[PDB]
Amino acid sequence: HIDLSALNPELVQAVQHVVIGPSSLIVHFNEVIGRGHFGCVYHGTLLDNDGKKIHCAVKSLNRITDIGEVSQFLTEGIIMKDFSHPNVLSLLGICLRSEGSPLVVLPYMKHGDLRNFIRNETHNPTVKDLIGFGLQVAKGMKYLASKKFVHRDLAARNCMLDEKFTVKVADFGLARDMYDKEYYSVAKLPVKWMALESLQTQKFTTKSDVWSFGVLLWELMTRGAPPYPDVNTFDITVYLLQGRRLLQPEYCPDPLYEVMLKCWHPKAEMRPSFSELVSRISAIFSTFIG
Ligand SMILES: CS(=O)(=O)Cc1cccc(Nc2nccc(Oc3ccc(NC(=O)C4(C(=O)Nc5ccc(F)cc5)CC4)cc3F)n2)c1
Repeated sequence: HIDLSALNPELVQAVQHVVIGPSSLIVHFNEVIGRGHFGCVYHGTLLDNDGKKIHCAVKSLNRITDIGEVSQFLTEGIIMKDFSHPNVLSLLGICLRSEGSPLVVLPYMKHGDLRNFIRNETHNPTVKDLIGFGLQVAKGMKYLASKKFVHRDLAARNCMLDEKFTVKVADFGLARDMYDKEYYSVAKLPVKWMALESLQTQKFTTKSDVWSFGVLLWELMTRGAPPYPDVNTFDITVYLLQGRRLLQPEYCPDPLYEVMLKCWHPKAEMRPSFSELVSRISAIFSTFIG
């Protein structure tokens, strides 16, 4: 029971271009992927016009009483419609119902988020595999940067992994508190992934995404260790300003660590572009047999 008339008409227009009729979507309410303060995600089945069943994730708000929340929720989904790249999560559509929250419907990602995948001891990715995941993230980010899209929360916890081990850059947005909320510090900011200038100004750019990408590479090379295990409540800005960076992981190749240090250049202007990152990491990846 949202009132579409109260929303920005341009937003409603965009939503209608990706509408899923409620009868085409079955939400498995008993099968919850996650729950947070603002939202929740369920398994779902989407029927296409030919009757083919598609396994999907279905994201919902917990409340629909605040127009800002409803508008932001729909806007987050609509933003994704503008993305078409193998390493960027795509939108299946948005289901508007006569009762309750609109539903944002995403393709199902078998292996969940990249951080949970690499931390899972039942999986055994090689150093080459892990570098490959990093390369895929860089390609997704190269695409997004070309669209002048600034991510603001790039981290392994926000990237998804499908059944073919394709990494999809994503962002849980309003449902980000479902998992790993403790990495957010009071604005809720992912301080251990943020560039020095962003810690100081709370402004983000593609060059600050590059810093976060460096941290993501470190996550990959440590199979999902928390960054800066030396610091919990100690101010990360002060820590960095003492002249410190994350240490080189034991199995991180020297040139990949050099890439990380470049991503953390004190001058944003001097950090490599995602184009440069894709080129450099492709070369490093290519040196591994397995
Ligand atoms: C992640 S986990 O390991 O902790 C839990 C788990 C375990 C096993 C399987 C899964 N499968 C799964 N498949 C598809 C989606 C999904 O959850 C979502 C993953 C991402 C989102 N994304 C979004 O809501 C948005 C988004 O991703 N935007 C966005 C922003 C920038 C981009 F570059 C791309 C997309 C619109 C805000 C929404 C979701 F419901 N979850 C999930």
